[PDB]
Amino acid sequence: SMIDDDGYRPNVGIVICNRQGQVMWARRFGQHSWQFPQGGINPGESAEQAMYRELFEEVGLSRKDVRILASTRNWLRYKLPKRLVKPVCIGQKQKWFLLQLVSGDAEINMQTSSTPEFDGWRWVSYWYPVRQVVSFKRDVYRRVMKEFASVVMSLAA
Repeated sequence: SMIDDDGYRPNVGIVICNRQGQVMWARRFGQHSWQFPQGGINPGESAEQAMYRELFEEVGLSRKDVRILASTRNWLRYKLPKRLVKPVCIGQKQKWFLLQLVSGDAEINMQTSSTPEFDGWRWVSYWYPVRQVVSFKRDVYRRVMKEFASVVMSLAA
């Protein structure tokens, strides 16, 4: 995606849950760091379209495999560590989506890109991601999981 004039890339994040309130947690390609799927928003792309493209590209799923349970209202922003930093990108502004997986686990394919975002995934408990994502994303993850919590835990009831 293209860096806005403040130095932020627009971007969508995806929280995928199951019926017992677990969420899909994926290992960044060739690292030991884990996160939710996140993708860029191409010009002309709506946030929802960008989310579905990211879903296909890195999770291998269709609209048919999921249902959208919620989404965040406005941009959530994080800045990149100065070290890990054309117009210079200093961070991301993100819109987040809560999906329920309704197809079998086997529909998930994280290996279709020539450069995967992820090596693979596993199910984890709902709150686990907050303490586990890399620290500069922790503020954002905490707000995302809190906004999505009332929806997911009602599913796990």
